[PDB]
Amino acid sequence: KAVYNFATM
Amino acid sequence: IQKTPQIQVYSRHPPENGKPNILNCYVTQFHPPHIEIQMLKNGKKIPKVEMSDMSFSKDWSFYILAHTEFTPTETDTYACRVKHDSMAEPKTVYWDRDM
Amino acid sequence: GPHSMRYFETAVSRPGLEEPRYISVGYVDNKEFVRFDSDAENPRYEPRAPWMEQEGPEYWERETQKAKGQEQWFRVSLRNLLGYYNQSAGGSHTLQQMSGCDLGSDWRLLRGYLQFAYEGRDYIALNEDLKTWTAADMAAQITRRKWEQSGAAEHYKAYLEGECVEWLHRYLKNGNATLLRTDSPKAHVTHHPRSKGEVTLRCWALGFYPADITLTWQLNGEELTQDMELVETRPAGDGTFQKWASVVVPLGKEQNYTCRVYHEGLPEPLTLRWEP
Repeated sequence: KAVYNFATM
Repeated sequence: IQKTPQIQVYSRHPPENGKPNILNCYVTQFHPPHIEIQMLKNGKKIPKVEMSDMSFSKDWSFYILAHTEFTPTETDTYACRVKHDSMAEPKTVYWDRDM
Repeated sequence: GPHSMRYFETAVSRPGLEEPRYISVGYVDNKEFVRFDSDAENPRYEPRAPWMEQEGPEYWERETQKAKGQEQWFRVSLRNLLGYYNQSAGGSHTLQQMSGCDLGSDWRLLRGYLQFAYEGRDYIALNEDLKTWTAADMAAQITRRKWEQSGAAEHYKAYLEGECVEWLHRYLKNGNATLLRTDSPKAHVTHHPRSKGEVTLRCWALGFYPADITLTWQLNGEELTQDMELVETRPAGDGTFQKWASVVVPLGKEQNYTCRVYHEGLPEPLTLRWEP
């Protein structure tokens, strides 16, 4: 199950 | 910044003349991921070369396995030629059956 | 008997191309099992091991939407990074991500991983505590402050301690026959004459999995850094791997030399030498 990212860089 | 590809050319199975086999060209440790790889028989591009998908190692560098069917002989020579932005000119390495 | 899962993600922008190519690859115990690629006609996460076809269409629809989200996240981040490093238009750029978990042989979480690279170089990474960030670059400080202020670390920590572990457990049950096994190396020594009164002894190891292996040469006691030649471990292309190591030796005194092969499939290290 893949991660989903939080704030953009 | 550019990391130059390291190249090995070798067969899947123990080479025996007259016996079908698979020639590999393993290209590792390069950046950026854009790269051209050709496998050569007697100087000339081999037409139907299989190419694995883009992958990267835990040091971030990219790697690829190119391969093709071939039947080794006494007389023919095989090689792999890589073009990459890390090098002004292409790099060729020759298949050596003892390595 | 330890275990691991990783997702390796890459986005690449190229000079005139409309938008970046995004690729994600998932690994269980360092073997590929899923893959998404935005260049496909119908971009979707796809099975890459036979054991994954057990998953119903809701698994694939959800992971695919996640991938499309990641694609957009990488696109915006790439844009932001260009401004952070005062890079202009007309070059090629790369953003990469590794993330995942390591489990002990008791199936408990050993360690969580979350790291990014830009242009193939460390940009920012979640420290082992899953609470603080390491970022070396002055330009990366901007991201560090942004992520510290939004509580990003809490979000990734919940994934790494929760889902990552939970779904890895589920994957290890589903693929229990495929990736439990190892293949032992079969080894032999070849002889190769050279420059008068000297020869090279080449110790081969073939057909092994996983790739981790050590070949040493010994002069009846000590090892040999003294021009031991070798090659990097290489894939045979059938799921197994190959390696050799060699050493220059006097002709006639070749049986004073022994090659040892260390591999996690072996019950003990192999010992070997040249045999006419």
